[PDB]
This record gives sequence, C-alpha cells and structure tokens, in this order.
Amino acid sequence: SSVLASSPKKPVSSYLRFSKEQLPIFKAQNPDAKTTELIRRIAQRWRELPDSKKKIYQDAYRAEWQVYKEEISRFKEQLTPSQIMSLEKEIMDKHLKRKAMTKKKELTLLGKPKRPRSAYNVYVAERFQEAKGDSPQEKLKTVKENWKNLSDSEKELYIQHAKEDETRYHNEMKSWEEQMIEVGRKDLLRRT
Amino acid sequence: KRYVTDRRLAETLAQIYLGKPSRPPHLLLECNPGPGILTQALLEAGAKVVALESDKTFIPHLESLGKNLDGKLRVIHCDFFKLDPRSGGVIKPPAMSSRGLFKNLGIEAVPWTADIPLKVVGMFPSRGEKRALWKLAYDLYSCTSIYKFGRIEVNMFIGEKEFQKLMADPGNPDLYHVLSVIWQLACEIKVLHMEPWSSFDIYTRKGPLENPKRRELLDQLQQKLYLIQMIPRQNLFTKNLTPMNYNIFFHLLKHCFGRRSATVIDHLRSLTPLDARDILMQIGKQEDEKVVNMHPQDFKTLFETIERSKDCAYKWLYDETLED
Amino acid sequence: WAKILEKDKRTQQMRMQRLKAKLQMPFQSGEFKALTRRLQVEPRLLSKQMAGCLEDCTRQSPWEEQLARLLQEQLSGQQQRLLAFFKCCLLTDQLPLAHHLLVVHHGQRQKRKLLTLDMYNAVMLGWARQGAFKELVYVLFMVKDAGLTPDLLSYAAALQCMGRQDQDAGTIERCLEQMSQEGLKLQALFTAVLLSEEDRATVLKAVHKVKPTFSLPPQLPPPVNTSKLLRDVYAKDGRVSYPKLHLPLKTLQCLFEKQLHMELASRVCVVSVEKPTLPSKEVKHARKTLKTLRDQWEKALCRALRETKNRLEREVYEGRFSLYPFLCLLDEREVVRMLLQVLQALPAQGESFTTLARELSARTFSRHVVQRQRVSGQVQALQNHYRKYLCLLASDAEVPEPCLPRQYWEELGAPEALREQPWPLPVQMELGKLLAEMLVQATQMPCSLDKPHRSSRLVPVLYHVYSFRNVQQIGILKPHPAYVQLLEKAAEPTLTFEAVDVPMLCPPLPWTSPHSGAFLLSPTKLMRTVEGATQHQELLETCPPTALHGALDALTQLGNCAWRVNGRVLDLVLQLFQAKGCPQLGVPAPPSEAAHCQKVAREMHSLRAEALYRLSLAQHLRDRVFWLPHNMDFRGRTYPCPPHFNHLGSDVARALLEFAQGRPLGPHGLDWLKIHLVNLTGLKKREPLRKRLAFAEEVMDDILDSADQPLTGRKWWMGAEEPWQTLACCMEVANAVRASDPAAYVSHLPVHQDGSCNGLQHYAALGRDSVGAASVNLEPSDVPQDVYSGVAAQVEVFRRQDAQRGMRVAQVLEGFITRKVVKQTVMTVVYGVTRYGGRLQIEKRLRELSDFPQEFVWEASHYLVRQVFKSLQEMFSGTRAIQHWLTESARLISHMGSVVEWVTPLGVPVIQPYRLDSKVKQIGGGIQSITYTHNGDISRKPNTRKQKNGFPPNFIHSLDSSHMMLTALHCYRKGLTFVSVHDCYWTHAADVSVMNQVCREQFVRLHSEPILQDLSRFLVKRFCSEPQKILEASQLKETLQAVPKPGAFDLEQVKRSTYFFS
DNA sequence: GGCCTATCTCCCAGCGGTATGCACTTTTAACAGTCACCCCCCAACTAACA
DNA sequence: TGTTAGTTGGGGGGTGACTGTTAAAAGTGCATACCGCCAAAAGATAGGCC
Repeated sequence: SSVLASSPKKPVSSYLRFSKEQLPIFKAQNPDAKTTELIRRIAQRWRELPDSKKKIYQDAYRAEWQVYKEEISRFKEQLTPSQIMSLEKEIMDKHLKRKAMTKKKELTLLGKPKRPRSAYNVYVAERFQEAKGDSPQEKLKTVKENWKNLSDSEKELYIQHAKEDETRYHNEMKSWEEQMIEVGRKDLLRRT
Repeated sequence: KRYVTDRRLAETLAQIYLGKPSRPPHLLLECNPGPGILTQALLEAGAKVVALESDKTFIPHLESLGKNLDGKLRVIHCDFFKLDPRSGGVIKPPAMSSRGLFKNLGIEAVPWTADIPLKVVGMFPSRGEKRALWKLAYDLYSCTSIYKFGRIEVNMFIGEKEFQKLMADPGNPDLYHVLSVIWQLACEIKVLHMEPWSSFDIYTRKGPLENPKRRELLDQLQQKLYLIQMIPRQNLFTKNLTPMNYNIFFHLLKHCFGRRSATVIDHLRSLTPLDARDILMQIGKQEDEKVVNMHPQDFKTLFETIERSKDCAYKWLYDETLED
Repeated sequence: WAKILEKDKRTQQMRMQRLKAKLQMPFQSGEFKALTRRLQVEPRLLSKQMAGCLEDCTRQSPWEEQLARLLQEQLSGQQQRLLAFFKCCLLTDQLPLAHHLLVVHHGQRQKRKLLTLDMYNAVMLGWARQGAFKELVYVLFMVKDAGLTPDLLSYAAALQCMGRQDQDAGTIERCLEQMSQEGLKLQALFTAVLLSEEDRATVLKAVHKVKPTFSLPPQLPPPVNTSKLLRDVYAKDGRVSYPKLHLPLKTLQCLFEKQLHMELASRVCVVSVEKPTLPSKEVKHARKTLKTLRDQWEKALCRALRETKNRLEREVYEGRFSLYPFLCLLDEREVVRMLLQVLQALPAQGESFTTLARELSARTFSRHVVQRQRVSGQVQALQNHYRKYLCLLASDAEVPEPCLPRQYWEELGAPEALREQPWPLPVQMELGKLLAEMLVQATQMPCSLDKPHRSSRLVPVLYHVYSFRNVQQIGILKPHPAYVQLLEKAAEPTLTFEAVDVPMLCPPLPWTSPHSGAFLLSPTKLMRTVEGATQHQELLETCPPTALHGALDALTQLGNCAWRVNGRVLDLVLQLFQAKGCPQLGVPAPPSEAAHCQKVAREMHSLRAEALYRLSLAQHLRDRVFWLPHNMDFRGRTYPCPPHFNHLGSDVARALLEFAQGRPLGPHGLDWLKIHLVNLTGLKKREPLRKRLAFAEEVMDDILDSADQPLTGRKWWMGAEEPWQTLACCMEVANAVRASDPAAYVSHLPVHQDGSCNGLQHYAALGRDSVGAASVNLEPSDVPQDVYSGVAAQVEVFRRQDAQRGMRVAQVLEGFITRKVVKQTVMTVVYGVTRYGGRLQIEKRLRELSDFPQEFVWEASHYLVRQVFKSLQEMFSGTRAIQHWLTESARLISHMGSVVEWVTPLGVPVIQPYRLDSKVKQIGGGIQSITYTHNGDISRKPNTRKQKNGFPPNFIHSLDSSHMMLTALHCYRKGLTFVSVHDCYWTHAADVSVMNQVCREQFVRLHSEPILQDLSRFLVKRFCSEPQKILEASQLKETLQAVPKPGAFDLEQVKRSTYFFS
C-alpha cells in the first residue's frame, strides 16, 4: 500500500467547505452552466460574506486542526524509520515527476516541432485503418508486415513524402530557433 | 590535587586491588601517595608499596615509616607522568627516565605474549586528561617508552565526562570520538568502583586546602569518578597493524571523523586512490552508511583490508609532510 | 495523416495565439517570466504619479524633453559586490544585464535598500555613452523615485548624452540655470571628475552651443617646494653636474621594445641551470607524454568554463549576483593558461586552499589591467611620450636646460594614463575559489600510468587532504604520487617566471603620482601593505602633491642605477652547485646527501629550491644589463620590487652584482678599496685607517693568491666573515694593482660605508647625550670604539665587585664573560626586547660552549641579563627616556580608537595597520568552505599592545629613511651614483670622500631641526584640542608636551668625525 | 588580585565542520467539477548525444 | 563506435491546467557558538590588561 495514501486527511478550509456545500445546489440549479462559472459565482458570494462569519466557521477549523494534529502525531509515532524513508523517497519521486510534466508541458506549449517521421511511419499513419484485425496491435503488426512486403517503387512516394516532411520540419525548426533567439532561449537551441 | 583522608575507602580499595596477592614479580606502583595512609593500608593487607611521589616534600616520611617492616616502601623520586623525555633529559630531578625505575627494582624485560608483569595504580591529572591518554596511547602503540617490556595493568581513576567518551559503540552520536575507537581497540576496559568528589581531600602545593568555601564549591559539582582497568589485548599488534605504521591509522581515524556527517565513500576517495566500493563490499558493508554507525572493530577491519592489496603501490596518500 | 496535419496546424495556431497573449501579459507575472526568458527594460515604480506617466509617457518627442525636464527636479559585502558588478558591466558592452539587475533589485523591497547613488550613476554613464534618451529618462525616474538627489556626474552623463547624436537642437544643455539654482558650477564638471577625456571632449562639444564665450581656465607651471630641508635641491641659480648613462639611444629604444614585449607576453621562460639528463627509453616515454599534459585538460577547462558562464548567466537573469562579467573580462585562452601555469611547479607537499585562491585572483587582475591598457590605445601614447622623454639622460643627446627626469616628464605633454582601483577582497576570494575548484574538478587523469592494460579508472589530479596540527586542521591540495614521479622522473626544464619578478631592461617610469610609476604597464603600489588595508594610499593622495616630490625623486634616483652580473664570480658558484655542493660558504648540497633526517631533507630542499631560482635567473640574465625598481614600505624604508635578485640579499647575491657605468680612481683611489677589503676580512676591526691600510699592504701575497688563482689555491678567502665579497674585492684590487697607471683604472665596484648601531646613533643625536656620543662613533677620536666590547668590559667591574664575596658568580661569570655573548642583546635593544627574551639569548649562548658546567646555566642567565640591562642603563641615559615617552604616548593614544599617526620632516605621513582580529568571513561552497580576515574594516578596535610595541622602532626607521633620502638627493647634484641598503651606503671607489662629507653635512642639517618638538606640536594639533572627552585633554596634553631635555653636545663636531658611517 | 606573554620591518604564509536562531518571501493547498496529457503495449529509424 | 527516444493509431486511467479566495508551512541567506587537546617538564623570572 502507498504510504502517502495512509496519511490522515488534511484539514478542510472554511472557504472550500462552503464551496463544497454550495456546489451541489448550484449544480442542480444550473446544470447547463459550466463549472468554472459556478466556482467563480461561489467565490463571489464568499467575497460578499463578512469575515466575522468566516471566523465563526474557522473556529471549527481550529478544533479540527487540533484533531488533525493529534492524528498526525499518532501516525508519526506509529511510523517506522523504514516507512519514513519510503515516504520521503515517494515524495521526492512525486516532486521530480511533477517537475518533469511541468517541463514537458512548457516545452510543448512553446511550439517545438516534432521529429521528422520516416516513410514507415507515413505508411503506418496512412494505412492503419485499412488493416486486418480488431486489436490495434494486430493492425500495427499487419501494417508492419505490409511495409516489409512493399517494394522500393511503391516506397518511393513515401520517401518523397518523408523528404517533404523533413523540409517542413527544417523550416519550422529554423523559425522556432529564430523566435527563441529573439527572446534569448539559448538552452533550447540545438548544439548541432 | 586529590588525596584521600578516609580509612573506609582505603580498606575497600585495598581489598579491590588485592584480588590475588600472589605476585612474585613487582607488585604495586602508586602514582602519588601523598599522606600515605593508602600505603600503610596496602602494607596491612599484605601488599608492597613503591611510592613514586612526584613532590619533593614528604619523600623521607614514607621510607622512615616503612623501612622497619618487612614490606618495603623503596621510595624513588619520580612520577608516573613526565617520563622518557625527548629532545632533552640531561638534567632531571623531578622527572626521571624509564630504565632507571626498572634497574632499581630488577624487572628487566618480558615478551608481550607473557602474563601480566606489574600493576600501576593512581590518578589522572585534573586537567589535561586527554594529553595523558594521548601520551599513554603513543607509548602503547609504539612498543617503546614505558611499555617496552611485556604488558602492564594501569588501573586508575578517570572522570565521568571523559568516561562517557572513553568507550562508545555504533550509535551514541554526540560522543563517538577518535579516542573512543583507540582505547577500546588497544585495551579491554572494566569498571571496578565508583567514588564521589567529597570523599577526596583537595590539596595544594603548599599543603592541604584550608578554605571551606573552595572545597564546597568544587564539591557542589560532584563529578562521579570511575575506577577503570586497562588490560592490553594479546593480539593487538598484527601483520597489517604493525607498531611502525600506527600513525597512518591515527590519520585515518582523525580524517574519517573530520567530517562527521558524511559517508565512508567520500573520505576513502580523498584518502586512497582506490575504488572505495570494492573495499566496502569486500568487508561486507554497503555504500550509503554513515561514519557514526560503525563498530570500533570495523575501523581495524577496513584498515587491515586496505593493505593486503599489494598490486597497487600508491595506497595511502599520507607522508611526514602532513605532520607540519 | 491529412487530418492529423490539420489538427496539428490548428493546435499550432492556438499556440501562437497563447504566445501573443503572453506577450500582451506583463513581465511582472511569474508565469510569463518562467515560461519565456527575457530581460526586462521598462521600469516599475511604486508611486501614483510615476505610474501615471508610465502609462502616459510610454503610450506616446516628449521622451527627449523629459531628459532635460528631470534635471530640473561603511559598505557591506553584497553592496561592494554589486558595485563591482556594475563597474565591470560598464567595461564589457553588457549594459542590458546591468539594467536587468538594477530594475529587478528595484522591484523587490529588500534589494532596494542595498542600492546607493553610485550604482545608479554607473549605468547612467553607461547608457549615456551610447546616446539613448529614453533609457536615461528611465534611470532618472528610478533615481527620483528612490529619493536620491542627483549629483554632478549624474548631470555630466546627461550633458554628454545630449552632446552626442548631433540633432542641432536648441535645448542642448537645457535648463543649465537649474544647475546654477542647485549650486553646481560648470568649471567643476571638467576637473576633479573621474570620467575619461573623451567624455570631457563630448561635454565640451555640448557646452559651447549655448554660451560661445566659454574657455578653460589657464594652466600654470607646477609649484616648487619652499621647505627648509628641500629648498636647496629645488632652487634656482645653481650650477649642477647631472649624471648620464653610458649606452646610446638605440640600445635604450631596443630595450624598451624588448621590455614591452616581455610585459605584454606576461611570462618568461628560463633555461635550466642544472645538468641535462641522459636520454633513454623512459626519457622518450615521458617526453612524448604530452598527449595528456595539456590536451586532455585544456578542452576540459574550456568545457567547464563555458558551462560555468552559461550557469552564471541564467543565474543573472534570475535576479542574483554572479561572476559572469568577471569571467568574461579576459578571453578563454589566457584564463586557461593561468591554470596551466599555476599547475606547474607543484611540490609533493602541496599548498593550502587560501594561498592558491589568493594567487589566482591577483594573477587574473594583472592580466586584466595590461590587456585593457592594450585595447584602449595608451601603449602607443606611452611609446611616443617615452621616446621624447629619453632625450634627457642620454649620452648622445642634449637638453635646453638640465633638469630631473620627473620635471622633464611633466614638461612634456601629460600622458594621462589612469588605471582603475583593484577589486575588493570578497570578489577576489570568490573568483580565486571558483578557479581553484574548476582546476581541481576539471583535471582528472587515468591512474594506469605504468601499464595501460592494468585498469581503466579516472582519478583526480589533486586530492583534498586535511593536515592536523594542535587542535586545528587545514585543507591541502596533494598531488597524486604518480604525477610527482612523472614530474621528477625524466626532465626538468621546469622554469617559468612572471613579468614582475624579473628585473627591467629600460629606465623606470618616473614617480609622477602615487598611481603611476615603477613598471611601464603592470601595476605596483607605492607602499607595501597587507591585503585589504588601504589607509596608506588615502593618506598619500590626500596630502598636497608637492610635499612628496623629493621623496618620489629619491625613489627615481634609486631606479636609474645600472647593474651587471660578474660572470667570473658565479663561474665558481655554478661549478660547486652542479657537482656535490659543499654546505660551507652558502652553496646548498642536494638532498640526496651522497625524524631528524626528514627535517634535514626538508630544510635542504627548501634552500635548494631558492638556489635553483636565483642561479637560473643569474644564468639567464648573464651578459645582459638589468636595472631594478624600488618602492617604499609602511614606514619609509625602500626595497626593490623583485624578491629574487634584490641586492638586499645574502652574500652570494652581493658577490655577483657590479656597477655598469665607471669612474676613474685617481689620487685617493686604491686606498679606499684596500680599507674596504680589510673591512670585509673582519680580522682587524678595531684599528684606525692607517693600520688597516698597512695591514692591507702586509698581506698582498695572500690577496694575490686569493685572486689570481681562486679555485684550488691556498684558500685564504674562506676564513673571512664574508667570503665571496672578500673574493670579489680581492679580484678587483689584484686587477687594479697590475696596471701601467693605477690612477686611470675604471672602477665598477661599490664601496660599503656603514654605521655601527645606527639606532643608538639616531637616539644619541636626538637626546644630545654626551656619554653615548663616544660609544657610538659620533665624536672626533683617533681610534674606533665599539659598544659591544664596552659592555662586555664594564660588566667585569660588577663581576669582581660581587665575586670578591665569592658566590656562584665566581664559578661562571668571573671565568666566562666575553663580547660574543652580549652581541645579540645590544643589537636588538634598538628594536623590541625584554628580560625574558634576552635571558633566552644568553642561555643559548652559555650552553653553546663545550667547556662549561651545564648545571649552572639557569641562575647565570638571570644574573647576566640583570647586569647587562644595568650596564645599558648606565651607558645610555636619554635613549631610555625617549623610549619610555614614545611608549607612553602610543599607549595613551591607543586606549581610544585612534591609530597612532605622525608626519616625517620630508612630508610623508605614516599610519599603522594594528587592529584586533575582526569577525572572520567564510565562503560557502561545494568542495570546502574557507575563511579569511578583512583588513579594510575601520570598525574594529586598535590593538594597544602591537602599537606600544612598535611605535619606537618605527620612528627611528622613519628618521633613517629621511636621512638616506637627503643624502641621496644631495649626492645626485654633484654627479655621484647612490645606492642604499638600509644604513649601508654604496658609491664608486673614487667618490667615497664626497659621500662622507655630504653624509655628515646632511646628518647635521637633519638633526638641527627640532624633530621631537615638531612631533609634539603635530600630535597636539592632531589628536587633541577636542571637546570629545575630558580625560583625553587631561592626559594627552600633559604627556605629549613633555619631551626629554637635551644634554651638552656640539653637533657640528660630527662634521669632523672619521668613524661615523665608516 | 588572576592571568598571559614575551622582538619592529621586509621576504613567505595567513583553519574547518555543525547545530540553532532570526527575518522574510514563495509556494500552496485547503478541495473539487471538467478537459486533454501523459505511462505504458504492439516494433522501428533516424536525429541527437556521448 | 555505444546509448536514448518520439511519435506512428487505438485503449485504459491517474493527473496537471482551468476556474477559483485566503491564510499559512517552508526554503534562503545570514550570523554565531562549540568542538576539533594527534602528545612533547620545569627549574622562575617581571608587569600591565582584565
């Protein structure tokens, strides 16, 4: 079992407790409205709420904070050092993974062109739907066998398509590199 | 400094150090008798006393009060500290050399593998205990100075603050030091008796202390003194850890405790031009261990496993230039 | 594939739409900064009116007019680093990075407080050099928003900005009436502002448009001094015969070119002075092992350097300090060559981390200064000034009127060579630490040197080992033993010097200012001072320039002297040094010698390394003339800047150096050389000159066999106290005797004139002590008188008067007293000494004798030190009074936070670098954290033990320096070359009488002035008469006005004394 | 009274690791509906890195 | 010459970004004290700082 999943639940904030209370009511009243608009309206209503009632609602947050402190103290007393090390390793791996997807989304959002697909990839993209077998893996194996059975004369068109794709990739890469040099993204520039 | 004026501890300590009194070789060597009631207590119990009194006063009193009995004082003006002076020793009335104390008694020499030849009792100094332990340790590992002959028993009193760091184990993170490794490695230590400060009488160079305020001030700390018995292990000196190459091991212990919150891998990389992982899984341990989590015996294990790899000539990266 | 292309194209269109939305998004948002890198230019200001113009006068040439409209309206370590960052970003063209850091530090609240006015003015001038109006307006917006009032240089940058980019606008220097309203005059813009000359030219272009009738103030010739002691040298209506060098214009010009190439290369290589090694297979293996010698590590250093610069640049963009411009100052080639040359000559014992860092930082700074001077075009200006300067002091050239080199250098057009002050100590420490870390981590070698097939592992070249002594440890870089074996295995060319260490080949730069002098391009400070302390330079520049004039001229007189190497002398030294050296006579044997053995090997290797360096520099500089610069210390004493071949060295050094220009001997020629050789024998000290000359005539056969066949002869010259100088002098006199006419022989040999116990001589002059004026030779008498034998004979009276009773005194002291045991304490009474140290000295002296009871050393030392101090008190009376008064004054000034200060009669002021140990500062880092002490902190309190012990020896040395300077300046007029070791004066053998005459004359003229009285008046005007506290005015005013009263001694009689300085 | 030290300048050399506290900005998550993104399987090539 | 890797089209499913308002745990940088006594004779001499 996951060590992080066995941790006690975090204390619910008063604003989020109010939002969770009012979410089904607003969902039933406005089913066709988007959730973002409903959350914004709930937050606007919370802004209309005075802070005195926020303090009265946060008194229970203080009490449940004391309860959660006692629970996490008992859980930490029940944790072995091996479990603590495993939890720390899991937290570090989760943080590294989160930074990895953050960097991947940052690189994808900037508009980096994809790698130039070969003629085999072009044939797979063109003829995947017209392949025998219900399973996608069977379709992929059938298309790969068909590509192996193809002759060079039929492959010449796919080689030309791959050449045009490589030229388009080179043009987009040059434009992308010029735009990053305009903003000085020297780390994103290719060494070769 | 420290002297006893109570007959109860005198008799109890005489029975403790009595044990088996059948000692045809040299029997007792008291570090500093002082008033000498412990000397007459040991003569009463059937044990000889050889008073190595450091102070030039009270020398004739012991011999005048002890020559008439069959048990002889044989008082010699020396101390159990301040012996074998190097870069000096032409003139020395307080201090005195090593062979002079033994040609006056006739011990001569025995090999290390024999039984226990002598027995030395007394005090450590109030301050500078670490310097005394270092001098004793260098005399022990060098097979020179006092311990040139076979062995010794050096039962003394030591303070509690230095007793806590005198031996430690894997764990005890605040107090694991170099001397803790050295003193367990060299000798086996047993504790014998416990003493308070108030029983001992505070003494000065001119005479006994006459100030009640000073002795009450020193007694309000109440450090619990500890009777400790060093006995040298028979096979301490081996083919890998020789008495000519011990200073490299002292360097290893001083450097390896130099950065306390660290790993064995980094210190061994800085010390030897060898792959430290090979040595660490050769002795049986893993990579990510910390230096405050090893036995004292593990240090000798690591040090002796280094040397037998004779394929590589350059192995230690330590010379006399590092002494400075 | 088609629909995939369509959907990817649509997604790409949404991606550029999001990118354009991010461009519309302001740079203050964290997401737009994190996703896309950029440097921010538009400032953010936390005020309503400034934000109002932010929207208004950026939505809009009003920005041209705003540049003139805005004109109408104890430093911590981080502050020093930021100021150095901006000043370094001025010189390299990276102004956007400086603007980025400035606006980022203005954005956050805590970093705003670090910024001071000069930090704005630097980047203001930097943007003014390119002539952009709107960014000047932005920086002035920042200045006015921060509450800092603008300064004169800030307005200068604005006027320079309107001056360039000529638009012929009417409103150039618009609202200079506002400059008048704030109170700034336009004449202070041209002078006393640190901007360059081109800035003055452009601001002059800007200033003439409004007011055509505007001219510079007329210049005036430099004033001469009217001080009493310095009047005669700087005076009119005088007939002067000034000296001139022997070699012509062409030799000087060629040697100037050679020295410029030597200094621009910044490194010299020296041939090996030892024997060559026999070729073998292993010799060829180690010779061809150059594949790993630099090529496997130069690329690694380039990689590490580029990666470090990229990392430091991306840390620059993220609002933090960095060493990026400090590492982009110098090119990659020379900054790698620095590490490659530092890695050479590594001993087996290594060195500490801090020493290596301190070396690397200074080595970087020197190359930075010389390369910047190369780029800016001051080298050609220096050449075209030096060619016309060298018309003076040339044998083939003449002058309209004769004058000193400094006045002729000022009479020509001003060179205007201004150099920047060195970096503060934290930046030097960090840069040296970074370079040391890069060296220790980049260089790694395969450990399989003996057999490549044995293993494949990469080991470090330098290990971090701890060295423990007492309680403490220290970090040490230890080379691997295989590299040490490789270095000392096969071949040792292994010699490389800097450009500062080797002596010059051209006449030195005259000391025009405390900034300029000594070497032509490389920097050298006027006062030798520990690193970080800078109060000496502030005191030397705060004073009027005229007061230092003669002092600087004295230094120039000590720099124009010409020196050659005597090959005949060091032929024998090389013959002994290459073979098995004899440790007798100073030549070191090799440590091969065929606990204590290791100490002997360490000492012998330490001596032999300096022997290698000195003899290699001797063989390289053979048959070539070399000239030495000089500088002045903390007190005033002078030493040559090269530390290897200074003539203030041993005895084997002074056996080699010999003058270049020559003088003929004449009537009184060879008598002085004969007396000199008897003086250098040391056998016959206490006789008059006639007996020394008779003794010299007695031993002519000894002299000739000591000279004509020196090697394997009767070996007379070894018995002298100073053997090699005796051999050189005997060679010169043997050559001089065998002549047709001995009067016409050309002399190149200096003659020592020396004062025995010069400190007591100056004390007896100050106190007018009649009894002490005979013990040291300050009175006319026929025989010389020594103070050592006087003390050793006066203690005998006390010995007999005590041991007539017959205590343990008669066992030792009535048997064994002599002047050899009381020589050291009478040598060192002028310096600091006490009864403890003197007791140790005579204890060693007593235990040195083999025939002596060792049981009675201890009490005899006590008795002897007591009687020696009693005898010295009896002989010298005013000396102890002056020492006590000086110590009391230093103590009473050091109780308050006041370092003692005094002014020499020649005009030089002196401070003292004694303060308590500051809060030490540690640099956090990867491999190791190192600590240092910052000497520039004025906040730390004075050390009142190192000042009370140290004022009395320093005052006497100051007076010694003044007397030497006076006799140098007065020997220059009459045509005499003067070289001084401290209290050791050298001229040619012909002109010793004229030196002695003006030496006594200048001594009487110097000590005729009330030195103690003017010191008391100066220390009453300064450090007193203040309402700060009452105890100071009660104690210092009483103590400092009390001076020791003089005795009854006629000072003019020194003019007829034959043994003062003889 | 108790204690610490011892001779000025130049040359060379001139200590580190670790625990705790203070001031402050920066995430950050408190929780949840909804929508694409990515981890991985079905086998490969060339672009890139070393 | 040896080592990684991205999509190529489906398919199951946790998960970051989009919407959110407000207090609040934690990293950064800096300073400071304690230890780190790897040793080594005292025979006693002053005298001023603490």
